[PDB]
Amino acid sequence: LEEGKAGSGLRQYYLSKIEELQLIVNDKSQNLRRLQAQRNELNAKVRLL
Amino acid sequence: AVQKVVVHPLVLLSVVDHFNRIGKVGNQKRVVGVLLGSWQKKVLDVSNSFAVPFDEDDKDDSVWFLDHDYLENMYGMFKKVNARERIVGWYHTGPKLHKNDIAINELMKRYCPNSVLVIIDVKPKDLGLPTEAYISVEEVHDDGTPTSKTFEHVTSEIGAEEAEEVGVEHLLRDIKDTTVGTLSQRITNQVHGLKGLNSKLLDIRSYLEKVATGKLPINHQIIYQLQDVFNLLPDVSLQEFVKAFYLKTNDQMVVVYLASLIRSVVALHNLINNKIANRDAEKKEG
Amino acid sequence: MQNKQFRNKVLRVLVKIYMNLEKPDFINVCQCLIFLDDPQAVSDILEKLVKEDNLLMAYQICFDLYESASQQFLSSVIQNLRTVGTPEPKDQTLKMIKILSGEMAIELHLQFLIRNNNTDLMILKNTKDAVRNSVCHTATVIANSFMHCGTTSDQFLRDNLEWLARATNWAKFTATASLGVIHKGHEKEALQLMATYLPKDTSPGSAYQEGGGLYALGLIHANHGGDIIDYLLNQLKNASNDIVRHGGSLGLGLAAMGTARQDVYDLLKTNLYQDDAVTGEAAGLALGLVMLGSKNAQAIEDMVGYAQETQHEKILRGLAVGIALVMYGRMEEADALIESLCRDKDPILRRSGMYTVAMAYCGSGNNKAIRRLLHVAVSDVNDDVRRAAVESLGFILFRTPEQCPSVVSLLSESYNPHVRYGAAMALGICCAGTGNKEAINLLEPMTNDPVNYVRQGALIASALIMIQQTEITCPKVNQFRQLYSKVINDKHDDVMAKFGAILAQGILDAGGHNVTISL
Amino acid sequence: AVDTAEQVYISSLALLKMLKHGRAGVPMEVMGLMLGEFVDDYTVRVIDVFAMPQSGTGVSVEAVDPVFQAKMLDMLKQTGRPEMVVGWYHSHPGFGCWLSGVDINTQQSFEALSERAVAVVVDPIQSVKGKVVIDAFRLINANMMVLGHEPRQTTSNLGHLNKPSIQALIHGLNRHYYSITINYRKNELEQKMLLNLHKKSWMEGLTLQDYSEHCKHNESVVKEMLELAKNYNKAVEEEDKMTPEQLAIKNVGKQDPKRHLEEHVDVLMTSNIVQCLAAMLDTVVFK
Amino acid sequence: DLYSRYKKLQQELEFLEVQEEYIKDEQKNLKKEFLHAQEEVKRIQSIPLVIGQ
Ligand SMILES: [Zn+2]
Repeated sequence: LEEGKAGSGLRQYYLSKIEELQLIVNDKSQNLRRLQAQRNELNAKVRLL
Repeated sequence: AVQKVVVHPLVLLSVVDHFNRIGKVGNQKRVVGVLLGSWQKKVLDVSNSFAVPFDEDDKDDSVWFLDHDYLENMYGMFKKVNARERIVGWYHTGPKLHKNDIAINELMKRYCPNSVLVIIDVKPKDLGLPTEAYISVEEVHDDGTPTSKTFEHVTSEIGAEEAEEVGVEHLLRDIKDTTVGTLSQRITNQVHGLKGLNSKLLDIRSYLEKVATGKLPINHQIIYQLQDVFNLLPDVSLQEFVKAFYLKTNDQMVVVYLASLIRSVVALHNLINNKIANRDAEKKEG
Repeated sequence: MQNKQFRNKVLRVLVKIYMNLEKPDFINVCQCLIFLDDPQAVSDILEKLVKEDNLLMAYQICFDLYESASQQFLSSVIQNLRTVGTPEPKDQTLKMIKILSGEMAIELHLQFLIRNNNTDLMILKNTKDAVRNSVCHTATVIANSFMHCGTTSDQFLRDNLEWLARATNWAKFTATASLGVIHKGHEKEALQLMATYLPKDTSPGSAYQEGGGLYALGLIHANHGGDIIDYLLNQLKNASNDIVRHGGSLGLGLAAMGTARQDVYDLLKTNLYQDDAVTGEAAGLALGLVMLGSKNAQAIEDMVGYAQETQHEKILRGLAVGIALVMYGRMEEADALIESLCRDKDPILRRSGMYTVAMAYCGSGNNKAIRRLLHVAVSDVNDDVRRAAVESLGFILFRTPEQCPSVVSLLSESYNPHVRYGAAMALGICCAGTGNKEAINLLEPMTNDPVNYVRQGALIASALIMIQQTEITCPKVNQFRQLYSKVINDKHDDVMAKFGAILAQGILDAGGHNVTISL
Repeated sequence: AVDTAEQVYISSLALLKMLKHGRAGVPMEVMGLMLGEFVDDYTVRVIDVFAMPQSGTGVSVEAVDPVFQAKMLDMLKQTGRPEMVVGWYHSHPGFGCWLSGVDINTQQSFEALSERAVAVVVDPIQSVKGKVVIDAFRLINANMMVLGHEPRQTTSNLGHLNKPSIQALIHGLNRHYYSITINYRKNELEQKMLLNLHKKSWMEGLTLQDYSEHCKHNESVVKEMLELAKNYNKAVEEEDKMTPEQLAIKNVGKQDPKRHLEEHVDVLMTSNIVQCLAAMLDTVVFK
Repeated sequence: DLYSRYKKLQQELEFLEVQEEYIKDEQKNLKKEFLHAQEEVKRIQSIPLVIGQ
């Protein structure tokens, strides 16, 4: 055996690094959507003007 | 006499009405409309216009149908409601200049003052300016040809004075204003090569065709000035302009220092708040 | 997120293993026959029921296969099973007859739903306290149709006649249609109840009673096997103005949903050939229903060719839903159709492309359409496709309730109120029937804004989540109290805000907490 | 006794004719007539709109000349304008867009033929050039005071009808005087002809003329704007030298409404014209 | 569950990856609307006006 713990184990660790890339895409979506909320709140503010 | 003219989009939208009230009959010929404007000042200013039933013949081109009573009644009532604008000329929607236009324009040359002619397109597929002011004046030719009506191109501009800008801007809600900066500049700098490419490429093909396959003198005299001005820039060696490239490139260096330095100033609040906000919110979160 | 190119083969090859075992299982044949929908995978299991000679085990698979997972495949399997057998003979006949009946579910639902009703005088008395003669008159009767659905309780509307027929307008049409929502599944008491109202002169002064009788009858006989469509053609043949055409087209098209009959197509076309917007709107709504899965060649080009040659807008929205509902299961087909019709100059048809692609890409099987859905939701300047955009996003992303508020949270408080309202519909449809609080915690900013649109859609979206929920699990006191203060605060609110307010309050009280909804 | 939900279709014809008529909208009372075709009950479309000569009496039933009206209408009938009149419009400068007793009396007299009788009042005098929001008016029946005022279905568009929310005229005179919603329509010929016509109205003749003007004015005129731009930049940096003291003392709260960032971003945007036009000079010099 | 987290997670990879061009569209369009409304509220301020105290 020694595949699910070693081969699929390093495949799962590579999946964890893929989860790190999805954490970079994740927090990029977070701060980009918060800045999007800032611009939306400012343009909505002059819309209230 | 007249250096430039001013044409409001109201008359061209009245040509949109010319294309609206057709009724799906199958004719869609060069419907002639009575152009109105202010001939008092040196510059021509079109405010509004109207139309007259105009029908030609299929085979014979010399057939043209106008109306004097309708012109005097529409012009009489329009002058009664607004006496600040009078008759100036006419315009046809046909893309090609026919021979009968000297007889059609000759009526408004006799009864009305010197009429300006405007050729437009039935389909708004032409990227160029649809309005071309063609003054109806007789010019003396050097080759000895008899004096005839000549249509000289007068420059034109499409502007609105007070309200039509607001109405167009509200009806569109898609076009953008001047908006100096990145987008409005780079769009012109991208599509300008096509804006000259379709014009020059669209013109020099039929031009080169009429060079060898041409007769019925097309005023070959102006071709000498054409190729002359084309040969007025004989691929300058750029030797003297090197220092000019040093000047414009030095201004480029000025923009480099302004961008780097000013952006470096902008990095202050970001590269400070990123620390003082995160570490204080973190140390005070729990 | 399969592409269906291999899933159907893997299933049709993995269904050969349980037939070789000692006993067949139902979960695998159900979970396969809900996706592959192949006739060659059911012809064996329909004929093995006679060989196994087991009556009790066939009733479950017959009940749920005849229940759901197919409409036209059921329309074919009913004659496939009709051919099998006589043209145990005495038992197989009653078996095959009693399995395709389908009315036993209506009988048991009418039974326990007829003996489980719970009504309170506070709700209806509050509606009578907040009723207005102009707008919310239809909201009171639609909430009464919600709470009295299935229970056939006309005794609430038998109190007085001066509260319903006091105004000659569409309010009586919505009242009779609401009556059609109250009672359902009646072959004699429906037509008899409609005829008993004025069997004196056979000439009603208000035609909304007749139009509501045809539309209500279509509501009653929805997907029934004892349809009176044959009589509805002779009743629709009568010459009448905008009530037999509209109500008869809606009721007849709803009753003929899925039949794909060319007769209703022909009479429907000659019903829409009068260029009218209302009977053409109902003609589109009926044509989309009857053309479920038909995919006629000349019909799409005839409708889209009929669209730009008219100036009315109700005909364009009626043919918009008409060409929208016809598109089902055409994932591999409608790519060039929707992609070609997406660049149309008409904003109504631009909405029709998204409404059309909504049901076509159900199941979250395409991550490409969202690109142009949100791209036209943000890029386009007209708010029609912007508020009508994300409904397709919820219709394709209805599978996961958690992933929706993460990407529509930005649309909760958008730039214009139209994307806020359409996004409120998106949160209403994506989280319906679930218990995800990711929209509930975001409902509090939605319910307070000077715009009445986001308040109306916020009350509707809040009404679609609180259904079938207990208070001890989640603290719903906030939205219960703020939802109850709208009918007492209607004096200082807008006229439509109270309409969507009490209309939202009729959602929770629908059926007396017994009936719910499921996607 | 029946009512529906009507909506007035407004094209660019009537709009631009009300804009030229608004330019001719002198304080003196003016008159106009709207035309169109009635296809069904709850829709109305306007196509033909003209103006009327002014009179000393102003807006009145006596000013409407039936031989002049019918004469011009007949001259429209002999042409390709087979549309009947659908209503009359005018201007109410200064005192608001509301209708006086004379206007409601000539409206009551002019509504005997057409049941709809669309009425529009344009007032560009005090309206800013930012918005051209116009509203259409209607006449209610005096016998409907017992029953509901407006039994109009499809109450969704009333949110769009709530944009004119003046607190004196709409509900200050809403009794016996209501309004109706307004929508627009634009085909592809108006979209491409008017869109390309406006883009060309902001573009050049050959589109290559005024480019080199600024490309070569960057060396003559813009240099002054670059030196002055650096004078404003330094004029803010002299305060930005004092900013790290306050930012080094308090760090709590913001008291200066000036951001000092977006203005310099705009200065950089005006400074990038040299970079964007340098490639233009490279193309003109190259070929 | 152990090995299914990869292919089940790929759906979240696509669902989060699809938001990139979306937030690009929002950040590129909402600033164009920001300068549209900015110039619209800027052009309201006209030179002809009355001077008070
Ligand atoms: Zn006055």
